[PDB]
Amino acid sequence: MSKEKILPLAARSKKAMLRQPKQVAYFSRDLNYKTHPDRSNLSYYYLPDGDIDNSIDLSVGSKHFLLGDSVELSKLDPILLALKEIEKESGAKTKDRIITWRGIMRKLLTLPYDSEEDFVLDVVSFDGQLFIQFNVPYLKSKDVQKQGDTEFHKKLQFSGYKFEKMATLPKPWPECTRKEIDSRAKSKCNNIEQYGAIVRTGISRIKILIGGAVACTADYYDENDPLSRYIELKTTRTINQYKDMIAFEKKLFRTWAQCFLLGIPKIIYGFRDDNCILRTVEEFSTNDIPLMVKNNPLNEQPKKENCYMSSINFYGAVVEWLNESVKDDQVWKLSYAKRNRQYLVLKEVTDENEKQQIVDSAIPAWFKEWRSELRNS
Repeated sequence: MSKEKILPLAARSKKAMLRQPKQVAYFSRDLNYKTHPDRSNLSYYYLPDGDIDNSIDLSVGSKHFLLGDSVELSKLDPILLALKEIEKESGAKTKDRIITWRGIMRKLLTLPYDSEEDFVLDVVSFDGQLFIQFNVPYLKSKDVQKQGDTEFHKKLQFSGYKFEKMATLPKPWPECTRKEIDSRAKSKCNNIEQYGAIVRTGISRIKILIGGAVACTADYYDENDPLSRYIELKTTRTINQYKDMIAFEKKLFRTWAQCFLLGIPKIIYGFRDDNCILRTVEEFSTNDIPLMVKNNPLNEQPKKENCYMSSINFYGAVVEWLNESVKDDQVWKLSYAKRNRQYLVLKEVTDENEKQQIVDSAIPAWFKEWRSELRNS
């Protein structure tokens, strides 16, 4: 056996705090997965009270819903590309340490308290930088098991995507026409067409380059501080009892972990019934979620220990564990599943063919040749 690293679930770092994230790049992913460095897919939020009062259906058009490949959407092509432009128009190597997507860090931070999903991730140490990706065998296993997930889960996913499509506009409201507003329900919904932002964040003595999709923006693009006007939209079932309260608080913690990484201040939630009809909508603030969750009049004292602060501490502990747990020119695999329930496992791969295929499926050829050119120059 190789030198196996055990990360306990109770490991915490009391001196861990999040540095202020700052956006460094943006990109738009089109139908053919061709990343472009512009704002073609950036959308703008607009939803008055009349839409909520009209009881807009959310399940309409689910027959022709389009799906995207997990491998293509999980590839680090846009982040590495934006790295290529920032390297070209910077002239010197960056100061970031771990380079990854938003979902990986979301799951890896949310794991201690919301762990109904197993994950195996590949870590590549190249030129002093860290590349984190979903494991390709794990990707195809996930696709195989997802292909037989009945029809309710895809119905809920399409309901969320339809809410996202209906609540936003492709252009700001003053420049939009009446045809582009009343035809939102007659459009095509898919997950391939997206807009994302790449943001540099920091924690402890570690710098991370996080790529993540952004649903839309408040009213316009702020060139001074783009992250101030960002906004995220999610769909949950209507709340009617204590069990609904508990479920919604767990979902709130998960999506707050998802949103806080990119520094998005405002979140919007459309509550729907079992008939996929938008019942209501409301706003939330990312900084204000922990205080309102803790100070809940119905359940004032469920726990003396706030999950959010310990989640931050665990995130710091795991990121420093990754910082001084992998050496240069090394490929590792970390995992978490049902059987552990106490710790995360990390192993080092020694197979030459497996390492080569992981590197090839993780890093594209153009990024490698551009890195070689930069090293030569």
